[PDB]
Amino acid sequence: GDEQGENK
Amino acid sequence: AAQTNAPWGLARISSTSPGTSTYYYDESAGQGSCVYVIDTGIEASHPEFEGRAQMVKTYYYSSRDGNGHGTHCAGTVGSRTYGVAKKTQLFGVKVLDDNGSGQYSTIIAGMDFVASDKNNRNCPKGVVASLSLGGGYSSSVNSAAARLQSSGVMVAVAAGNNNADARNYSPASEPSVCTVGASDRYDRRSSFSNYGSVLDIFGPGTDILSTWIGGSTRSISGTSMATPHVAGLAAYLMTLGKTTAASACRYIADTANKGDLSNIPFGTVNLLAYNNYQA
Ligand SMILES: [Ca+2]
Repeated sequence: GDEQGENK
Repeated sequence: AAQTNAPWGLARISSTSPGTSTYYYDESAGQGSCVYVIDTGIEASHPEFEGRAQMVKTYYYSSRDGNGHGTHCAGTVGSRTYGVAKKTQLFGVKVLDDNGSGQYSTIIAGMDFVASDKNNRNCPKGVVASLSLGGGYSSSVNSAAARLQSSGVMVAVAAGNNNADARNYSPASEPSVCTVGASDRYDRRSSFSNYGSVLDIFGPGTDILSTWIGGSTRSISGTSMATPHVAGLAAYLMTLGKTTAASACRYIADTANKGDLSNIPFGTVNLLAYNNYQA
């Protein structure tokens, strides 16, 4: 929904 | 069977102690079971899936995994080299776009799809769904995850990567599904991992090597990587007839390595996924 996409 | 020089995560879930490199498992290896990976898709053509992977549903213009995240998680479920259940059938459902994003209505649709679709598939040993996604709390997202679980699918979901209490995140906060935290190779809770009373079990989630798009591999970190470990273990245990979809999460907690993890906040379970294999 809105958690991970690339961010480390 | 034994896989020597295995990824650390695989060795860990077949051992009572950290630091080993061999993955011990029963050669049945999840054959006859099915796992739906609900994510960015799966690159089905990757040689590591041996033709056991297929895309069944997409909510975008393509069914292609243009991100890598979905292929990575599917790989941990059941790729030849990086997978827990090395003979399971993998089904891809693309609810996330190539940026790793999706809206709640699509994710819910994807879950309802799986509940119905499993009735068209030959999965004599059972059906697992792996959800390496989440966002802020939503009662309707929680409800869809509960429905899928109710329908007779073992649902495993990421706790989330916010170093916070998973009660404020969905589908992680749905009590009825299996909510998965992450650990690292030294048996510490992963620094990013969510925690809290809603967590059911921990899985290897830091520095996990698995399949990637373009027929490649890479190592990444997340509760997204821990989840397919548990989902793959469920498929494995269901094939062996040790548990059912309704009770797999509970069975995994009961037979887990207990008390071995460090940096578990009070009120969070200290339980690590374990296959209990004995040659
Ligand atoms: Ca639960």
